[PDB]
Amino acid sequence: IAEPAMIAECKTRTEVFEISRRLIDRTNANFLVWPPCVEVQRCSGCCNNRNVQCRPTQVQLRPVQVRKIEIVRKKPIFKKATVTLEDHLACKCET
Amino acid sequence: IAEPAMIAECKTRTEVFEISRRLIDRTNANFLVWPPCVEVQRCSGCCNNRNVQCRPTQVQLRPVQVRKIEIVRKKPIFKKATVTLEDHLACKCETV
Amino acid sequence: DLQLVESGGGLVKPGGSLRLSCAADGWWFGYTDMSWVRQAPGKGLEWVGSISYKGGSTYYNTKFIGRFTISRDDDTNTLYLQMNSLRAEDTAVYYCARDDGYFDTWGQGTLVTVSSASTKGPSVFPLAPSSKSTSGGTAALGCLVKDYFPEPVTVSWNSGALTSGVHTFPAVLQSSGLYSLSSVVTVPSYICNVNHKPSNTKVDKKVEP
Amino acid sequence: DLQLVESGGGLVKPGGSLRLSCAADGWWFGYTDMSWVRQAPGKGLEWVGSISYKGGSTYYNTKFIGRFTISRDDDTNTLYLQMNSLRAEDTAVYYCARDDGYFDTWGQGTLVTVSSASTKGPSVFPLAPSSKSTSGGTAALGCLVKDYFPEPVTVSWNSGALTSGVHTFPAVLQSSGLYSLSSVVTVPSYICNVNHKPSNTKVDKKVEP
Amino acid sequence: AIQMTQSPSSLSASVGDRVTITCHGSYWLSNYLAWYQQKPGKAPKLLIYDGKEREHGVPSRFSGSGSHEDYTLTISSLQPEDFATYYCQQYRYHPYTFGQGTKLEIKRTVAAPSVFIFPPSDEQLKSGTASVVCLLNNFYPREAKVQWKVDNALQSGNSQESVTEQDSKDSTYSLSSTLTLSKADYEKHVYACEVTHQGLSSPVTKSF
Amino acid sequence: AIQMTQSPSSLSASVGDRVTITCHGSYWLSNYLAWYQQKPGKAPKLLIYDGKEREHGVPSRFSGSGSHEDYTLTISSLQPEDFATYYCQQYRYHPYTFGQGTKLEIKRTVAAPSVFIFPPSDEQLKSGTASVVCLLNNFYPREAKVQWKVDNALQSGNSQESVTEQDSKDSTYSLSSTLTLSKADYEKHACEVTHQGLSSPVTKSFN
Repeated sequence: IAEPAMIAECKTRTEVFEISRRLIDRTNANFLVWPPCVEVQRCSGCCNNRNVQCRPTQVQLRPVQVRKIEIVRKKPIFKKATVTLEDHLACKCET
Repeated sequence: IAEPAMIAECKTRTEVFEISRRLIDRTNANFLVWPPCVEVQRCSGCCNNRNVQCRPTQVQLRPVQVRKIEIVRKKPIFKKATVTLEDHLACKCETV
Repeated sequence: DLQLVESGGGLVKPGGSLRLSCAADGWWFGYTDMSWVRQAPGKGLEWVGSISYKGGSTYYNTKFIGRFTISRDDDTNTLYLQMNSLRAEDTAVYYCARDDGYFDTWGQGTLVTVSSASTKGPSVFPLAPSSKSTSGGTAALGCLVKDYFPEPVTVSWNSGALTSGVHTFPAVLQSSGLYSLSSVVTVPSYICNVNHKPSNTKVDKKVEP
Repeated sequence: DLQLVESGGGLVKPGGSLRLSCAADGWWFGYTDMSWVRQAPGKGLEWVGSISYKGGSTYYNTKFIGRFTISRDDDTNTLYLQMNSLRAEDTAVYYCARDDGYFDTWGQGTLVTVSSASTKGPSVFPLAPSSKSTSGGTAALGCLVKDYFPEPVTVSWNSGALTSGVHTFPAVLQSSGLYSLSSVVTVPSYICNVNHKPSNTKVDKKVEP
Repeated sequence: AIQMTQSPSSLSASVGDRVTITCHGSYWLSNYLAWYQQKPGKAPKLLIYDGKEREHGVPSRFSGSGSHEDYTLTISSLQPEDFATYYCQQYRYHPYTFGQGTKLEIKRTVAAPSVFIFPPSDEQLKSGTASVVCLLNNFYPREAKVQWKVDNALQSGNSQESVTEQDSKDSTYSLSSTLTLSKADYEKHVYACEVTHQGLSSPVTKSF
Repeated sequence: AIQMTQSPSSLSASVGDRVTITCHGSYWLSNYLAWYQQKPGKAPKLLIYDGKEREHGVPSRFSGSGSHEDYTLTISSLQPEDFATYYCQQYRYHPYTFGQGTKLEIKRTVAAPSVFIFPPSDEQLKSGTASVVCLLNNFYPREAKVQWKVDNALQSGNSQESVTEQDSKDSTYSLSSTLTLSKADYEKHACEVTHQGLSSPVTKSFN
């Protein structure tokens, strides 16, 4: 027997972001990345008022080091690479 | 700048599920739902070993009551409606 | 279920005027008729009035047609009740409610006290255990909330960490024109949290043999 | 950075045999050559051997060609070192490392002790403050970790809630054939956490005056 | 308006009984009626609507019926937590109109109170008033008589009693009575409270 | 193999100094060399690789150079937290080969120890043994002489000392010395420190 639904409020929530090919190299997508994905903070959730989307008031940029593993034809190469993560830190319902 | 990247582990994480039209009524979906979305638990995250996807070991079904607001070509109608939520409670890295 | 929370009530001199607001979680508010219902202390429920879906129409109980205006803000999901030329008759808890014929959603209500008497916060005294109270394996202790006006006064024990063993008596109106209330708790042989919104009094009184 | 954790070490009778494993977070392990490097107590670093990307090839330091086999599990992301006909020469910390010419990622290492002597856990005695330790506006206390074998023994204070004021001395090998170590802390005028993996001893010893 | 006439105004009913409350309208209503339960202090909870429809989460025992002018709430197997005040509401025509209400008490075996007495706080006698409190704990039925006595003197007038609503499981009442005195008068004189109740062979007293 | 010859074997250097460590190979290496720093107890940390490339997160002051046979680590402005042992590693040909290492001590103003003494635990004398401990706290340089005699003359042989590695900021040493006795011997009947930072030998004792 059912119970009463609670709205997902507009706040920052831990999400999983996958680190794609295009973020380091479009021209040659014949390589890999470690780790393959990282945690981030994003705004998500619904708004109580009509015609207000949940959106971020404050975004933090956070650069992070990963490894690019190029299959250089037959042989692995390990390069370091930095990627910049966009973290949301606060949310507001806005028009 | 930089600092060292941490893998998103395979575990259950709070996500926001939107409650769609098709879930209560496809026939000319001319109506609304309150609340419009609910929190759920899902598996997400990457696996350390090669060729292991992150997947749920234990899923819990959770029915929840909402309201369906039909624009009856003029006037609002408030019906109660139940939807069933699929919550993940544990994850494991499992083979392809 | 759906939330509603009334505010705007308190103490008001006779002949005075007052606005009540009732706020609703959620945009559902914009899609429903909304009623107000009142109820005097120790008396029956009395419909005050309603307002239609889009604002299209307003409806009132005759006893009230002159004095009250129902107004609605579809953005804030707030319902409003404007009250003028108030008298002792109007001392009541006023409810917000979701009108669909049959009122399936209620606020908790807001107490309007119509009176030309001074607001005053309570003094909190301890009712301490002894021979008298320790009686049997269990003992009785409490606090006396004295000489306040108007109602209401909420009481908690150890901030809600002690819930079940409580007995909060309705306040009695003293000959003075002020209220006095007792809250007591049973424990095996200890701070009451007193909140008196109208006077912005909040007291945390330890009770000690 | 990338993680690596060696295990498989401990105490081993001469002539004996032993397998070390070194585990790596992450599938990156499958895409790199991997080396082992050793280093005897109070001596220099010595390459042990390496293994190629796909398992294609193995490579060894001559001193070792007869005795050691490097093996690799690309599923578990584990590197393995098989060691036979061990002697005192082999008493060392053994490192796992990521071979790309230049070893940018290291395990912490695993201590192999080659000896035909009895494992034994420590007795923990207090070095208590008084007069001579209260010295300045500052006092000296500690614990004595005595008569253990083999190395190593880790020490924490109040489970890591006291970190900075610590001084953990290297153990001295007694005439007995057992190790004795002192850890001391400075505090203004208190439990050491002793962990001795090889004997599955863990002690929490309070020190007081 | 249409006049709603609920009956009866009040009643006691033992745990388990079947109970019927009736609502009668001045005109024909066509099931534009609903039933509310309302605990002491709290908002009304909707039980039945459209005459006979139960609301989600309303126990099976609550039952709506009626047609035309005459309508009925039936509680089938009365539970101690059903003590409340019940209302009907017409909504066939504006204005909405309710009944005058039915105050339901649960009725049970006699139980005599436990009696405790509280001296005034010294911290309160600093303010120069003295308030003495007598506590009767968990009794039934409601009717009791507290009488204050300082030395031999029945104190007449300066006592005030308040009484809890019925317990949700235990269906007992609890009562507090407060004698107020000047600090002076208090310091003049033993203090006692003498309880008279059907569940007592003869009047119990508590004093210091 | 190719033999790596690091120099010098060991050295002291004052805070701020420029320091050079040199590594020489038996054959021409072509920058297939790297430099490691390694603190006491811990794994090696890679500093320079490919002869001259700094690793991400390695301070600016560490500098790689060399060609052919002869290679150099240069620490430009020596910091107290640079105390370590440094190694070079060839990787032009298998087998990989390292240098014998350079143990770097930070050198600083003389500082004399604070001396404390510990009786044996009664709880330890319950077992067969009495162990007495003398503590010298935060001194420089390393060289000190502890000598035992407790309600007694000179105990020769039954003492053992251990010495911390240098402090990461303060660059001092700390030392513990343990005289061991039978419970009996203990019940039958001081530690005397000699150090350049002392006018004359300090003693600490209980009786």
